[PDB]
Order: sequence, then C-alpha cells, then structure tokens
Amino acid sequence: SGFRKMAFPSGKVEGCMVQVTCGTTTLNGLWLDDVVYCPRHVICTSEDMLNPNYEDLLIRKSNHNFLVQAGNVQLRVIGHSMQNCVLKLKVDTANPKTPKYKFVRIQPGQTFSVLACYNGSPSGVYQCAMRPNFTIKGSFLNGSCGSVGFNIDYDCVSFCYMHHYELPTGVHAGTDLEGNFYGPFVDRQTAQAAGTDTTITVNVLAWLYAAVINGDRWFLNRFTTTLNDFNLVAMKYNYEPLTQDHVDILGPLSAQTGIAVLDMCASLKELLQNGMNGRTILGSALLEDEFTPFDVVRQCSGVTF
Amino acid sequence: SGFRKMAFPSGKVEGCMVQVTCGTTTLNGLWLDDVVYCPRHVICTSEDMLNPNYEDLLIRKSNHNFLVQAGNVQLRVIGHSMQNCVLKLKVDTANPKTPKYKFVRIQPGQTFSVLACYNGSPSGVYQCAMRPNFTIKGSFLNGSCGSVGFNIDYDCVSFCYMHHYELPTGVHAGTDLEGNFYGPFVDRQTAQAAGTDTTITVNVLAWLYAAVINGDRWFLNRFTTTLNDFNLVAMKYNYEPLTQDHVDILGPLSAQTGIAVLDMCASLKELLQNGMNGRTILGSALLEDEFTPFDVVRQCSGVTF
Ligand SMILES: *C(=N)[C@H](C[C@@H]1CCNC1=O)NC(=O)[C@@H]1[C@@H]2[C@H](CN1C(=O)[C@@H](NC(=O)C(F)(F)F)C(C)(C)C)C2(C)C
Ligand SMILES: *C(=N)[C@H](C[C@@H]1CCNC1=O)NC(=O)[C@@H]1[C@@H]2[C@H](CN1C(=O)[C@@H](NC(=O)C(F)(F)F)C(C)(C)C)C2(C)C
Repeated sequence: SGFRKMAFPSGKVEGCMVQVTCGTTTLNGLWLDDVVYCPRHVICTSEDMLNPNYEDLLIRKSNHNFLVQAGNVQLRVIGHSMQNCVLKLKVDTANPKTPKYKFVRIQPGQTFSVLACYNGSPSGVYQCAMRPNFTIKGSFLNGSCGSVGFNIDYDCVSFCYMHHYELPTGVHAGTDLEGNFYGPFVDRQTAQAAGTDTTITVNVLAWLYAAVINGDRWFLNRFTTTLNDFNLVAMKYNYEPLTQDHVDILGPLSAQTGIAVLDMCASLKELLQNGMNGRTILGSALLEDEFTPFDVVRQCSGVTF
Repeated sequence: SGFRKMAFPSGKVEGCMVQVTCGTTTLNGLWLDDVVYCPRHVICTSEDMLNPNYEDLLIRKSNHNFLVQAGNVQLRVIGHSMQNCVLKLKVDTANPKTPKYKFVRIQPGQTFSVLACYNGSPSGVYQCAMRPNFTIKGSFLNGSCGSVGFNIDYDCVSFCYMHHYELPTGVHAGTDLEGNFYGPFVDRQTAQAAGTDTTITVNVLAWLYAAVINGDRWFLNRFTTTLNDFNLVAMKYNYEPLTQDHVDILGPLSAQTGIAVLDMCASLKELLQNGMNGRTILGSALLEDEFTPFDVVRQCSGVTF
C-alpha cells in the first residue's frame, strides 16, 4: 500500500553529468559517448542574455574556451556545434559510464524524473509532468541549467528534457536533447507568457484508480455517464477533453479494479461539481494530475529496472 | 524557484542492492563490504509468519540455504548471524561499489530517501518522514522488504531505515540497520497499533519558510506571539510543542527571509484557528510537515553531493 510521488533511480544518469564553463558562466552538461550536450546560453555574459545573437557569440569561441569537467578530471573539447538551443561539444573521450539511451520528445501530460544538478554534481531527484502549456513545475536555482529529465525502460534511459528557463510565474521551460524548446519559449532574459494551463484529465482518473486500489473509495458513486456528458462538464472546469484513446489507455486500471472508465468519470464529475467537503484522497485535499496511468501501474504493481 | 518533494540521488545506494532468497521467499538485501543485511523474516514460510520463533527457524538453516544474488552474479555465503530483526550474511566478496557509509538511528520528524526495490533491483525513489509514532507513509508491495532509507552528506551515505512491515492502516514500519524497530512493532503477521500521530510543528514552520522564499506570502501577518502562547494553541490541534532547540534550528531560514520565528508562529496560529479557506500554499491545500529545516535549506539554496 501507499502511493507517493516516486522518481526513477538516478544512478545511470548521475554518471553522465558534467560541468561546463565558458568564460565566467558555469552550468551542467550531459556526457554521452564522446559528446557533451549543454544549453547554448553557457556562452553568454550577463549583458548578452537580455537579447543574444547566439551565432555571433559562438563565432567568437574556439574549443579551448570550453572547460568541461567530470569530477576532478578535465575533458579536452575537440569540436563544437550549435543544434537549435543546445551546444554539442565533441570530446576526446567516450564516457565509460554511458548507459543505453535515446532522445525522445515527450507529449504534454507525460511525466519524467528530473535530476537537478549544480556544477555538474547531482543535488536531488523529483517527478514532473509536462503541463498542457509545455511548462513544468520544477525546483531549479542558478546553475541548474543542463539538468535533464528522463524515463527508464528496463536498462534504457530516454532523455526527454533539458532545463533552460524559469518564467516570471516561477514555473519552468526547457528543450528536448536536440535543443528544440517545448512550448513557445526562447532562450532570452525577457518575460514570456505560457498558455492558460489545463488539468490533465486522464491523469486525474489514473490517480482516482490509485486511490481505489489503496482503499480510498468514498468518492465512488453508483451513477454513470457518457463520454460526451463528461466532456461537457470537463470543458467547464478547465479539464482536457477525454478521448477514446484515453479510455483505452486507462484499460489496465479499469481491469485491475473492475470499475469501468465511464463509471469513474461519473465519480470525477460529482467531485468537480461538489468539491471534496474537506475530505482527502491519498492524503491530498485536491485532485492530482501529475500521475500517468503507467505511473500508477508501475507503482501499484512494482515495475523494476 | 519551485519547491518539490525531492529525494537524494540514489546511485550510491543502487550499487549496494542485492536479492536474498531463502527457500521460496525472496526479498532485498544491502551489500556493504563483505556483509549483506536483510530482514530476518526471509527465513519464514507463510505459516511461520503468523507467530515465528526466529531463533528456532534460523537454527534449521545453513549458509547454502541463503541465495544471494547481485545482478546475474551469485555471492557465496560463508556465515550468518541474527542481530535483533536483521540477518547479517557474511559473503566471500566485498562489494566493490561500497560507498562511504554509516548506520544511524533517526529521530521522529526527520526525513530520508527510500529506494524501493524488488528482487534486488531498484524500482523508484521518494522522500519520507519518520512520524512521531514511528511509522512512515511509504509505497511498498510484496518483495519490498530489504529496501532501505538513507541520507547523504557529500559522499557519505547514512543508512537509517530498512523496510519490514505494513500496518493495517496501510502505513509502514521497519528497523535501523542494527535491526531494532522504530516504534512498538514486531515482525509477525498480526494487527499492530501505532500511537496517535502528531503533526511535526518545526517542519510546518520550515515549509512556511519555503513558501515565503517562493513568493507565497498571503498567510503572513504583522502580528507576533510568544512561544508559550503558540504552544497552547498547538496542543489543541495535536501539534508537537515547539522548543527553543526548534527555534534555533529554524535560525538559518529566519535569517534568509528576515522573518522572525515567532512572527511565523503567529501566521501558523491564524492558519490553524481559521483554516486555509480553500486557498493553497506551494500547491498544497493543507499544511505539510514532512520537510525539515535542512530539507528546505538544501533545496532553496542547492546543496550538491
Ligand atoms: C539556468 N541555469 C537558469 C535557470 C533559472 C535560474 C533561476 N531559476 C531557474 O530555473 N537559466 C536562466 O537563468 C535563464 C537564462 C537567462 C535568463 N534565464 C532565466 O531563467 C530568467 N528568466 C527570465 O528572464 C524571466 F523571468 F523573465 F522569465 C531568470 C530571471 C534568471 C529566472 C537565459 C539565457 C534565458
Ligand atoms: C516485505 N517484503 C513485506 C512488506 C509489505 C507487503 C505489503 N506491503 C508491505 O509493505 N512485509 C510483510 O509482508 C510483513 C512480513 C509478514 C507480514 N507482513 C506484513 O506487513 C503484513 N501486515 C500485517 O500482518 C498487518 F497488517 F496486520 F500489520 C501484511 C498483511 C502482509 C501486509 C511479516 C513477517 C511481518
């Protein structure tokens, strides 16, 4: 029993983390094979960041300007290129701790573990969701950029996120490992708006299923509803519309618990319309949308790596 | 910015995790130097667990009965002893990934990272608090026993917890690494009561400090109060009394924010007496007591390892 916000083991990823210094600026890099990936804004001074010309800034840099450190050991940079908002620094050494990995672009509503790092050293691990507006609600300070988000499939690390930017609202934006931002964001120190955010409806239902599994069943009603009837209510309370693809994804949880997806939608309707009456669900006084169906199955049946 | 439930990096600990099988029963062991630590109830069949005589059960066991596996590799057990509720299995090999470590007995209210494992393989990481009643609110299934809780100080792992037991209420109990339970618990399959739990008052204040740092300040009043005046209210709402040792521990957070500890106590009094009125603090609709002062400083100023 129990249900927590649980990150992947970070070991495989801790071994890829390096420090990248250019002039005065230091942040984190990801060392895979003979290549180090970091945010391109490492080349900036503080004045450049207000409106940088990254091409012109990079032109004024050679390989010896890039100090890459892995623990106490320096790596010799033998090449450099800019791919979108990331820098690829070729080094003379393949990382001997390179795990099996891939680069993926994650869809909104999916989750990942963040290994938050400073000076190329790991500080902490937590789980995030990519929000419908392509922000994340992270925990990041000066020096955190280059920190990555990832998923693990048995022994294969899917890197999906690298950290670049904190919005005025204190939420976060970054890129995939090819340097393409998630959302409308750019790497310049200026106030930038995120969308109106929505609630990830499929995740909420997954978490209701996690609650039932763990015995919290007070919210289960006898009533039912349609897909259409539910979505009309969902629109009202700023929830993602529920698709059939979503219903089918919730199938494992439906199957395990013996509560149809549409009956669970019935429960959520009542919850939205009546509130919680000061009661809790899995220790939460509000409705959590940062667990995928797979996160719930993984945790409530104990998938390992 | 941002503030999340953040565990230590788990790499150092992932390297110490092994699988221990006795007869039919399999759980996790902790492999440090030439010694493997696991819960003693690995020697039990399902019938024994209702009321085990651990001494008599262990007597009928020799070294070859203990299958210890580290990945695909078997370790030859050359000795065995029972220390309280843990089994120490001497093996022929020192773990080459043994980190600097210590064993500590943690105080109620303190936090730690759990690396939840099955079949000696890591599944995930989360943070827990030791509750005043010596239970933890974990996420644990069949096979999770042997999973450990730990803290990290630069490069030194303090192991403080090993998992044994889930109460009827779905919370959890276990031992230190010398096999002494936290709380009144025993390793037998019988319903066991935990204390009335209390709220860890020092942690709540630490988390209010985390909120202010992050810009949640709506709950700040310009009142202050005495220590005694606060404690009177605290007793009422089932909060731990606040001591001067507690005030002194909050000194760094007081210092960082420039809000006196007793002015913050003023805010918490009003919060307890009025409730939150549907408002949130760091995304939470209730008051969180599972962050220590050190956890807040670690996160809101970026301590690494
Ligand atoms: C990477 N090390 C940081 C991550 C930041 C630091 C504070 N918390 C974080 O998550 N990246 C940056 O500092 C980037 C960097 C210049 C400005 N920047 C920002 O994140 C800034 N944001 C904005 O300008 C704002 F608020 F308007 F959106 C900052 C004020 C420093 C938080 C560049 C090149 C974009
Ligand atoms: C270790 N592998 C498990 C951890 C459990 C399994 C489900 N969730 C957990 O955290 N340990 C056990 O199964 C221990 C073990 C026998 C029984 N036991 C229990 O935790 C049981 N609890 C009780 O008897 C209860 F609820 F009354 F307190 C169980 C019902 C299986 C959850 C021994 C030797 C104590």
